[PDB]
Amino acid sequence: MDDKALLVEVQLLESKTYHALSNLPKARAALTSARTTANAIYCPPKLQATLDMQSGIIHAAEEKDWKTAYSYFYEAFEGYDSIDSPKAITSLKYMLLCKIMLNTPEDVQALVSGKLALRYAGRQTEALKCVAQASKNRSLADFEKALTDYRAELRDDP
Amino acid sequence: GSELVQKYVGEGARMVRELFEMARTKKACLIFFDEIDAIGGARFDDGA
Amino acid sequence: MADGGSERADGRIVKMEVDYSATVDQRLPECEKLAKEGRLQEVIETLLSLEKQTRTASDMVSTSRILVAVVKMCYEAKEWDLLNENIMLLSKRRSQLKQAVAKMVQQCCTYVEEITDLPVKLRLIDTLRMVTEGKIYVEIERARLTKTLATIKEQNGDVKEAASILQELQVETYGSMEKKERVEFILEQMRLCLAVKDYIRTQIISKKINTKFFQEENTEKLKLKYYNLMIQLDQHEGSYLSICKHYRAIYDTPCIQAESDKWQQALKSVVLYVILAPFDNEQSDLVHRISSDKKLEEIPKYKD
Amino acid sequence: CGKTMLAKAVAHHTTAAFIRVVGSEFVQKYLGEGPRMVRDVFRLAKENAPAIIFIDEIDAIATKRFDAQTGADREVQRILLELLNQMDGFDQNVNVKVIMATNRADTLDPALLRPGRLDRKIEFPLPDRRQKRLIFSTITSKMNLSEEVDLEDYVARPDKISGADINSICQESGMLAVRENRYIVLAKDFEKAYKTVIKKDEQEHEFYK
Amino acid sequence: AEVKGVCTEAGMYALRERRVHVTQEDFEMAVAKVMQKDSEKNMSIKKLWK
Amino acid sequence: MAERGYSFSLTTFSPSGKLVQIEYALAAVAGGAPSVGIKAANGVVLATEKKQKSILYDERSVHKVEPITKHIGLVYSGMGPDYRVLVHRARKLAQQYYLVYQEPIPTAQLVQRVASVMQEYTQSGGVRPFGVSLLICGWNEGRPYLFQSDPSGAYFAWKATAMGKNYVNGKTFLEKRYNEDLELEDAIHTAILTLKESFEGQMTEDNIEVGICNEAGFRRLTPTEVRDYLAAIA
Amino acid sequence: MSSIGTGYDLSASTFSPDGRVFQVEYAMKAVENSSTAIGIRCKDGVVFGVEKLVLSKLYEEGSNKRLFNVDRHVGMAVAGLLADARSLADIAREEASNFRSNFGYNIPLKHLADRVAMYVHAYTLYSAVRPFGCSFMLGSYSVNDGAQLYMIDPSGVSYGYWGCAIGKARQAAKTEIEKLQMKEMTCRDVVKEVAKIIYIVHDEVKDKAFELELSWVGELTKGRHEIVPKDVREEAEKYAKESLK
Amino acid sequence: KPGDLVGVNKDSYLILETLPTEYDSRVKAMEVDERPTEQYSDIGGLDKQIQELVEAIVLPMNHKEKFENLGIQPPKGVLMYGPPGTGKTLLARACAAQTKATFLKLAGPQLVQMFIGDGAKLVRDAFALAKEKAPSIIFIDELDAIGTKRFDSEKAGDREVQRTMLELLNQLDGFQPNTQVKVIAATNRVDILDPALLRSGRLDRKIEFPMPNEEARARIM
Amino acid sequence: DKSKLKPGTRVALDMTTLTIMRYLPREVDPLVYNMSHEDPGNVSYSEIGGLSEQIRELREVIELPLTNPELFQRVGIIPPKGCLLYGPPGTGKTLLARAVASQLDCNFLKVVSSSIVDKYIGESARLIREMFNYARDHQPCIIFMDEIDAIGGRRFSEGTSADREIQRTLMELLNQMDGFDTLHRVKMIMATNRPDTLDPALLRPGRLDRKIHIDLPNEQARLDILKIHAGPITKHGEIDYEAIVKLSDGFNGADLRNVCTEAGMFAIRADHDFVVQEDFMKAVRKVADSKKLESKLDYKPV
Amino acid sequence: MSRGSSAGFDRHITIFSPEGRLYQVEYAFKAINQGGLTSVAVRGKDCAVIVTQKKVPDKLLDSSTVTHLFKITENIGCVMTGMTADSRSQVQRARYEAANWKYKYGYEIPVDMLCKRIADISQVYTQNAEMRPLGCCMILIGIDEEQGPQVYKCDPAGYYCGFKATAAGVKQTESTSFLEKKVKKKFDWTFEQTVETAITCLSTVLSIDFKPSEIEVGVVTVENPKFRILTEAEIDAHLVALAERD
Repeated sequence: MDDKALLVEVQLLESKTYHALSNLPKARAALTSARTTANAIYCPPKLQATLDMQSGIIHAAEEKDWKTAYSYFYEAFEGYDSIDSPKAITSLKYMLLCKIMLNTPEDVQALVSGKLALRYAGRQTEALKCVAQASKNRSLADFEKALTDYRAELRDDP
Repeated sequence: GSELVQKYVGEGARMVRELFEMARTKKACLIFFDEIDAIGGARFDDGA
Repeated sequence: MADGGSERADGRIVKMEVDYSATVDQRLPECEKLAKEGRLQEVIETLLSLEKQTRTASDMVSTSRILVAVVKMCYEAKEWDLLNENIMLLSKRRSQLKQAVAKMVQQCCTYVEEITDLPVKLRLIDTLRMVTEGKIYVEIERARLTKTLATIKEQNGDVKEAASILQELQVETYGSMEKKERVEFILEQMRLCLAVKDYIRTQIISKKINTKFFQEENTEKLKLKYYNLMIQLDQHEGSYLSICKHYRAIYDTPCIQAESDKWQQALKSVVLYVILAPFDNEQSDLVHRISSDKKLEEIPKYKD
Repeated sequence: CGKTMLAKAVAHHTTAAFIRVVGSEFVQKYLGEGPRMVRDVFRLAKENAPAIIFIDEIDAIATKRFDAQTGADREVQRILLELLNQMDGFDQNVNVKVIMATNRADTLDPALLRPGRLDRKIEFPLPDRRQKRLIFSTITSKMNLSEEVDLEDYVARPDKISGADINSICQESGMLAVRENRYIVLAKDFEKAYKTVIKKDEQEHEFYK
Repeated sequence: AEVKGVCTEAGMYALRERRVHVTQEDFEMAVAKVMQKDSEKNMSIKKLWK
Repeated sequence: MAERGYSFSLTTFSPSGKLVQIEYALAAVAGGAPSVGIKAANGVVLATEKKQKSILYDERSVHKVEPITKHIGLVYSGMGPDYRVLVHRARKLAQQYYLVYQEPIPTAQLVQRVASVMQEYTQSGGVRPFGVSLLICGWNEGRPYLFQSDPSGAYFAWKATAMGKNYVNGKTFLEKRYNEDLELEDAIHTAILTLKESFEGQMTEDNIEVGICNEAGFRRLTPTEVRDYLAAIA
Repeated sequence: MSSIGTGYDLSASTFSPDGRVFQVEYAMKAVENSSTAIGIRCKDGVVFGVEKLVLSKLYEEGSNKRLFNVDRHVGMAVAGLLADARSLADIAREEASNFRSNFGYNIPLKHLADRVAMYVHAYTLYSAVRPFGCSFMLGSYSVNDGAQLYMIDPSGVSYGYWGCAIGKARQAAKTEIEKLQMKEMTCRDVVKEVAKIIYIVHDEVKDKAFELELSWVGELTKGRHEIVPKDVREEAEKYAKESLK
Repeated sequence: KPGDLVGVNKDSYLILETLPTEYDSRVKAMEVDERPTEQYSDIGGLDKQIQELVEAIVLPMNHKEKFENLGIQPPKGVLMYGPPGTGKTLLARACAAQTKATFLKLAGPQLVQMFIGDGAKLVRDAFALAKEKAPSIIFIDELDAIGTKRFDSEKAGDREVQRTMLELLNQLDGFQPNTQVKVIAATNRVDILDPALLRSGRLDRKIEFPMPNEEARARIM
Repeated sequence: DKSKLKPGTRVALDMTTLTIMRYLPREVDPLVYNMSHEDPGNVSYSEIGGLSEQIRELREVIELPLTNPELFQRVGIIPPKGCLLYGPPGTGKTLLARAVASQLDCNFLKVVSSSIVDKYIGESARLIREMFNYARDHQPCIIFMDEIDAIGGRRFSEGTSADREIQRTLMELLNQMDGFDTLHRVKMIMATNRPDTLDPALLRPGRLDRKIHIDLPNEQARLDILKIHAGPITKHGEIDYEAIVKLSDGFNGADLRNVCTEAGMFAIRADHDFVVQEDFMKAVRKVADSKKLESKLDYKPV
Repeated sequence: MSRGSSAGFDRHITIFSPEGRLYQVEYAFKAINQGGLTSVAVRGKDCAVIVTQKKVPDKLLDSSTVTHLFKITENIGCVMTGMTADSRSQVQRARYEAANWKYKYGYEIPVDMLCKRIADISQVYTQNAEMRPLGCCMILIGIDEEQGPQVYKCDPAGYYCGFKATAAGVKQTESTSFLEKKVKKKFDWTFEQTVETAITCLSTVLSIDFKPSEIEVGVVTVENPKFRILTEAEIDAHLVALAERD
């Protein structure tokens, strides 16, 4: 009979682990329970950002609705930036990622730029940016290169 | 009034009209209308 | 009027504003003679005084005194500014309709244009704000008021400001806009657009309107100029489709069709460009009709 | 909040028959026809199954209060009784139950309709920060939004507005831009549209101002 | 009806998961979802009381 | 006849067995401003949305966290008239109490006496109940108190509760975040967040008033003092 | 409908969606059933002119009670339901009686009108007693603020007038008063003036056959409210007859 | 052409023949109740109401030429409501007599003979006939039924007469039809008339007759 | 063709073998044809001053997505699914709607919904379906569905059986136009005049998006209506228009038309061509009697 | 329909409607729109200023004798806004309450206390089964000799809220919005400034602009130990200044 905001957070982190293996079903079931207690804010900024970021990974790659993924990511960054350091970094790259798959350059470039983006923007903004240009241009070779050079950071978050 | 309730809609008025004509024909008479709380009675403008 | 300045309301709106204005107009011929020489204080005061009497639409009445008066003021660059000042003060505070304030200001600006070139340009800005709220009568006069910018500004570097304003009015269309006036605005717009060299302006506006208005006989003098201007922007961009229509239009013109050297060239323009564009519907009808047409045969140079 | 919209989106996806009726269609057409019509609609869906039965309105049908001293009420009180039944007969088979739309949760009965006769009884969040973020993001996708204030700023400022009010603010903001002949609409435009639909001034209450 | 509803609701969650059978995790979630919704609809003395 | 006459009256009983009237009164408070009250157990905080927006409110002699006596304050929701009489009677009763014992009244005895009065209107017919739900704070005997008195004329003991706009959601956050025994400063931070759920249109430069009750006593706080807490957690 | 004649007047404890209860609007209609009472204010007194509807010529003075003596400087000319006319006379008068005892001086009209107006509205609030439904005027000459004329309608609104008329021909009469002068001139010139307005307004779809009654309250009668003398009345009337024709 | 009866072949359905237009004798009999005249000499009471009515119907029918010249609308008609018994039929008859406009005493569904099918036609035709032959005054009695303020209709002959009235009122606004076609109506209430009638003043001056005033009583005697 | 059958169109079929002899072009009910042609007004369809504010707010809804869908898509906004107008009886809900619609030059069918009154649905359905064909055929088009209230809708806790029987005719039209589609080319604007019967179905968006109050004419607005209405009538000029606004405090716009008609009728009894200050005053008095009875002064917010 | 519901007792005798607010109270606000008196009150540091239509429909009325500015204390003043029938009854009631208090406290009343106290009296009218709430708003002006000029407004039912700037009337929402801009960009106050700002905002909302014998402006200045009515002499001077001001 119990749900709580803190209980949802365990389930948000479990979804993230499932996304990295490439399995949406067990994650989707878990997403539901988590968003429902979230609707009415009752949480510090850190929980809000986690709920936003997970909802986004499932919607972006897996379900494939880019408009839905991105929107949650924008909230997640702003929430993340305050308390966190490593988390915030991820969420900004993820913002670029939705739009790269959609294959519009316009959105990617705008997102790279100032919202609060500059501080967390590291070497990986350039990896994400170089891959977008490579998809757009239709060059496979440009892509292989970005992966090799940037790799440690790319690999660390599963 | 209840004894003639031959209807095809609006037919009922033609009966009222006939009963009146017959009374009029007999001078030095009284006509008494029984059971005219319906067909020649109260309207229903609130009806459904 | 009621519940705002009741009682002798019948008098305040009707009686006072109409009389006061009539009375200064009677006083005017003295003023006009003084006005050239100086007497700055004399023009501003007479106008404001009228407005002082409460009602809605004080401006409109106040419009009589200005009709003769603005002409004389414009020769001195000092006086015209004062004149418009009066009109803004009452309006801003009380909020005087959409319509009442917009009519007076325009008329002061209309007169300035003829007299000399430079005072209008500065005053145009002032008057353009006031007219903006409307949707009906105001909107039409507003468009006509914009027309002034188009001729003057092209000569300067101000051509960019002129283009911007004119395009906005024209882009969003109401059934309030008249078709006759509409043609004259867009024609002028092309020359501004050409001067700036903004390929997008000619393309975007054209979709909003119809190319057909120009195709008419009434429009025939404007028609040629409108197309000439339009061909170049699209031609530099390298979009073959757009230019092909314009060439066909020049050809459709009778002055061009009658003369032999001129008809060959116009028609030539459509065939070479259309074939250059990648294989299409537009390519097919055009190329086949030109060869099958009897005119094509008469000249062997073109025929090959 | 486009509760019914969800019912439309799934109905379309199936590629099957959809029988959609109102409350008014259940009640008579020749006086006393109305209860008979209640039996008809459900059975008709079974003949052409898979199918969906949808009821837009039960605003006077699922209400406990009825008379018979009012002649009109008699057909209506029958439609409610038949609807309780349909749920019983449907069970322990492959027939899906009645899918319905209502304004509130106090029109329906609390002890004649209750969960596990309708699997899911779904409330749509009245506060929902994220839902609104999604409404603004449709505008972002189609053409980029310029910022004077963040997007997060847009959702943070309301925090209990109904679904009708979100629709209103988005709609009006795009209308202002159109007149101006913008093709990129401002951040600030969103703020003003919103301010206008805080009913009875920006100070809402109108007695604690 | 509420007990019938808990069992059924449990089965629906398990499909989402990619399962063919319920677990504990689903069964307990079902109980919660049916009962709170009932208690929300039925009560109306609870607004800031009990 | 129908249910209409019977159920509404408080000149005779509801046929339901519980009065449909007190339930009506709670709806009134829902239409009111949002109010949170939390006993930390280091002090009590009462916070409410106060409409300034340009500073359109005198905050020099009229407030929304208002002192009854030295160490008691009230914050309210719902009908404004009903409350004003309720304040003036409440202070009167308090003063009778301070006069006699020589101690300002504690929240726990006061609510019970106050409840007797509100019950009379819920008994009397032609007379409607008071349509204010009160959050009473106090520090007396070395212990902080928070009580809720509803429009029926009953008093209930709470450590933290919510009134006003979306009370259902307030009570759910309070149970979730709140812990027995906390610091009065952390407590204001969650109270401003409790308001923020169903604020409406969000806080300007200051569009809240908070008052604190502690060891030294109940004091409503100035717009500047109030603003410092809001930066920490909005 | 701006009023319902059954529903929202079942009790006098009602309001209506526009903001004003229908019972009060009906109470303006009650005044329409009767003839007109005009009263024009000078700076040396007030002069009333009321037309009194007659059915018999066995009527003598103190019949219909169109003129009441509220005080020894306050006069009242009334219009509307005569039944209602007696209670409004009591309400003004009792307020006057307490005032005279305690304060010990002539009443300023500025205070009386608001004070009475509170009482007229107070019946409307209550459902212990129904709204009033006659309309009256107070006209006074005092050294307290001079000659002053107020009109209080059954709603309980009090307003200043130099010229007020209440009746079924109040709208038509008020305009007529504004065209004439009476504002600065004596009661002796004015009496003639109050009579003529009544004859000119006098319609046969708003009024019936009448005998004229006019009244003083000014410097000539030495403060006090008296009815004009028969001789004087007949000269004021003689002009009133001539002026119509 | 419309309103013409036709022959249809029984064996195979084609329109074979034509038959005379149907009229109704019952309508003709109802007409002209102007004699004896009522005047204002055995009908009366409520002095103000009678004056407004003379202004709304009677004078614009005689004084018709002037309205056209001035450019200003005449009154479209007069509506009478309130408890009856003041002589709502006599009043209508008296005004119509002054003017020498043809007087139809008619009520919407009253010429329905036998079946509903055949009867629909008969009642519709009557409604139109009365409007025509301008100038005229059509007197409608017991319009509670035609009014259909309510959410239910009769769906017999009443519907037809009901629709033609609304179309007619939509058409009437002008200067020219307003004078020519006059309408006077008597009904018991004012809240069971067409929903349009109540919206705005679609007939100029609408009169309620109050409970008998002192002047009213004296005059009826 | 097999396109000579589509739902709702007329067909002739042989009696004895039930095969299609021919196409039969659909009947056009004469009632719909009357609604299209006739304008119930006698007032300007350009503007009426001070009502102007309201006319602009309506225009934003209709003209801007309909005329140029182009601008709306680049902005990133959707077309509205309608606008609802209200105000007490005869506030000119139709007149404000006529003026925007005419200017843009769109087809109008102005419908009073007492012509769709019924015992039960049948005959009214054809009229409804035909109004939908008319609107699509003459697209862009606006159905002024005037008096949505005349039709049933609000079923309260309990209404009559009758309300529901008629209510179906509105429900079907509303749906057809919006929220099963994204289009605003075919649109309906609804006018209400009686607050008492107003549908919860409409209220809920996607059969709507805006609620626009069409107010009782303003302090200045009555003055301007009086001047345009006076103008056709012979006069010498009056100053009276200021006196008439006071007395006419709370009279709707339609009632101001009654006062001009009655004033001309008074000049005409006198046998003077000139209308004078007095004849309009007499008129205000007469209209006032009809005002209380006919129209509400009571406030309706939705 | 309209606010509340007819069902049950709530207009026969005063017992709450479903809304939890009395049927009569919600209706009570509507009563201001009946009145047609649109007021804005602005607060200075040298005076408290109230500007209202005096509602004189004709000069047949005497402009002086007609009033809506009342002297309810020894220098506290108020203005009445809304249904006039309600307004005189509230004035006279306020006056009793005022005199009693002045004696007890022994000195002139704070503006805040006076508004609070009338607000308590109006609840009484609401609660009692014979009676019904007042439909009017009293806007009190006065200078508290500690804090400075204060402008209070009481609502029909007897709601009380603090105000440093207020508006009431038909067009209540519009008048408060014009004044809200002026409060934000607060000018330094003097007798003339405060008065100019009050009139100007009321004249934008109405869009007519006042006559110098049709408004009544009421001030409590530091120079007067009395409540003073500006009259036609003073108002005319501010009115010609408005046109010219901006």
